[PDB]
Amino acid sequence: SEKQWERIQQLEKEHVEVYRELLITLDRLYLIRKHNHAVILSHTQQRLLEIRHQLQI
Amino acid sequence: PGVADLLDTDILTSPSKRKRKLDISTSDRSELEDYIVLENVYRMFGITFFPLVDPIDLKIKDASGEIFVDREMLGIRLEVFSERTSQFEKPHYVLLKKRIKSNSWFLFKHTIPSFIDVQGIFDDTNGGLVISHDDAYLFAKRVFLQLVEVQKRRQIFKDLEAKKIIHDLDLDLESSMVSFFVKDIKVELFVKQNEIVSCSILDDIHDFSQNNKSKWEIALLGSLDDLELKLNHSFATIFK
Amino acid sequence: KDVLDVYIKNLENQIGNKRYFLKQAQGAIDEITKRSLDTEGKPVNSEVFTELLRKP
Amino acid sequence: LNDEEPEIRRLRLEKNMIKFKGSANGVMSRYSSLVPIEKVGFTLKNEINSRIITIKLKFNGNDIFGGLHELCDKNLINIDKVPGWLAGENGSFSGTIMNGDFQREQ
Amino acid sequence: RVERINGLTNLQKELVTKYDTLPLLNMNLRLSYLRDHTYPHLQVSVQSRDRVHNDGIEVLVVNYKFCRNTMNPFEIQFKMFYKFEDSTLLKWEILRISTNVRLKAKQLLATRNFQKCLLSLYE
Amino acid sequence: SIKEASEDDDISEYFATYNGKLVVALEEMKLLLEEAVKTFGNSPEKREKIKKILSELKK
Repeated sequence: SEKQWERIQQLEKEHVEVYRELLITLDRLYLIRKHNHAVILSHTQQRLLEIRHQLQI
Repeated sequence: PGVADLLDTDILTSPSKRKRKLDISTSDRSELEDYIVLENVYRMFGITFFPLVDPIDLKIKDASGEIFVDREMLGIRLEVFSERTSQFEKPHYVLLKKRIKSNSWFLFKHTIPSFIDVQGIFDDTNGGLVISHDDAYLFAKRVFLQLVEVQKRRQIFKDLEAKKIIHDLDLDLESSMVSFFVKDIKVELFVKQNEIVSCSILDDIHDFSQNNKSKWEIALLGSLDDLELKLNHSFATIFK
Repeated sequence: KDVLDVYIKNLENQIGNKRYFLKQAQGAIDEITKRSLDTEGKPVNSEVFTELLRKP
Repeated sequence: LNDEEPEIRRLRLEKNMIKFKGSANGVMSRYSSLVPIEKVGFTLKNEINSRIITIKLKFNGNDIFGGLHELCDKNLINIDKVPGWLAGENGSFSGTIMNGDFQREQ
Repeated sequence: RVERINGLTNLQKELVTKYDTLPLLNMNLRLSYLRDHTYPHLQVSVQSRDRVHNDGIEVLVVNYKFCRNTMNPFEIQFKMFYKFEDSTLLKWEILRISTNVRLKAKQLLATRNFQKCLLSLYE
Repeated sequence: SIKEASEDDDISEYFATYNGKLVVALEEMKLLLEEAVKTFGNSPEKREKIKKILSELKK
């Protein structure tokens, strides 16, 4: 019964960080659609969006 | 919601749309299903050929990225059936490799026991080497003959023990040495392949005579299936 | 045993679902590359990102 | 010669597991073979530039085929280019390899 | 990368990803070596495959036709009862025999076995 | 074979009237062929009969 134990913590691993770039990359789509030219943004706006991720988590 | 339109959540909406992203279709599985049942019916014969490839001799031409097999390999699978158990035994595998010089098959690896000389059977082939698939069939057919034959002498002796005609016995792998224990008298038999050639009664009783010993041994001689018929008649004379 | 096992199948159930979401999202930023004539662009408007922060 | 995902790393260990023992689970630590071999002598002959080229390999130890298994685990030697005789075939049979075939040496 | 190979798969993919000695999982290729080479001029047809859920007993009927002689082919129909759970099997009967071989096939029924009847008839 | 096919466990009358069954079948087959030939050439029927005879010779 221990075999599936170490199996799930790595499943806990490759499920959470990839959960994070799904957050950030999808946020680019809603930024990039209204402004096709603008993919760059200042430092504050990038990590003010990260604060939204922090509370959501 | 705006991004939700551009992205496609269709695979979530319909479970049938989730499957191939995760993979065998129901039609393909059903179309494949009859094949496995067909293969089992084909294995009923007992002699089959199956493909094989050596992981080490594989090479790539690098012109198109395809993989070609350097030395072809052919495998033979042998299966036997038992009457009393009504189950298939452990299959025996014989594997053949092709020489690169004179394109002739030679014995590479075999799981046949030691007392069956598959190497000698291979050399009996007319040219001393197998050329076509039909030539290999004769070699495969004959090995299956002894495998059936050696097993054949085993279940018949066990059948007598099951019927409680005789007492406990011990026999070897080839079933040549069989301990015929039925009553106070002890008998040992030297049985040839699917034929009884020699028998030996060891115990001597005071009423038992040497002249009786000679004719009992001759009476016990005969075929293996006819031993049981002669078994009741001979022993009934002792206690009559 | 199975309760842990059935839980295991629900790890990759959404993972396969959302890797497809990720590859769709990754592909979605690739029609926007050819939609835009130039990759470089002017800074995003302040009120635009305000709606982005508004979006939950 | 030029030389990580833990899903790919476990396959790398399993690939060496199959080659030297024949089964992923293994049949009887885990590095020991079914039957230990003490001494093996392999002679390899090949024809290059229309002449015979030979090399002699001598081994010594407790489990030579078991010992060669972990060398693949430590990535010291390549597992793909492992000959059948070196893999563990013909256990305790010291012979000479001629033109891709193994011959008993007496 | 990793690759999950199915029973039905491309031959080139199977050769590329194989690093162990085992029978090939490509089954269309497997039947080619078994039907075209091992037993030429033999036709095997499965009529139906029905399950008995109460006892888990499989019932199977199969027809064998020999194309050794096109002018005089004879067909034999077999019915067998699979245990479907163990390696045993319950019974076996012959549904029909072609009239041109019923006399010779009658002697095979004395053997009362699976492999002996099938192997001899092909031989 | 004959004993299972007899259904009455004695075949003396079968051997006795085997020949009679033959002759009666033959001469009624005579009127059958005569009517068929009178009706038509029966090339297909003749071919079928010849093929049946060939199959009988084969087995």
